[PDB]
Amino acid sequence: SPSAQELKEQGNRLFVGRKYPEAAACYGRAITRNPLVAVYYTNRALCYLKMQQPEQALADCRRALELDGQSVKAHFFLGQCQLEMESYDEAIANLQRAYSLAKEQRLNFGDDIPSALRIAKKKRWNSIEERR
Amino acid sequence: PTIEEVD
Repeated sequence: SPSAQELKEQGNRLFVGRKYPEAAACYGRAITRNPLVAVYYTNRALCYLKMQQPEQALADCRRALELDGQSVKAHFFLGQCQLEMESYDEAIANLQRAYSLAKEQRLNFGDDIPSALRIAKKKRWNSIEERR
Repeated sequence: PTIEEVD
């Protein structure tokens, strides 16, 4: 009968072990005990991205954003989902928003967000080149 | 630190 916190911590351990479906299931159990914690959903979204399930990740980003509209990770993971779906303008907007929010919040993710923006812009440009 | 980690 583990607590929500214990379940999140177990999920995190499984994530370290690269056991992504197991980690995601654990975050689901945490959500069952307390569904009002945005971090459970962004953690699970990351698992779904690693599992190549952007649709499931996107839904979790939406749940996260309803609880925490300022979530840097929700915007970033949303952008990644949208890139997989070939929705480039949306993806770039979400990555730009993640960058802006991280700055406002003084968070340090190294060059991760700018790197993602460059990938997104490169992919958008490639899509244009692929069609002419 | 990377953004692709769990909290």
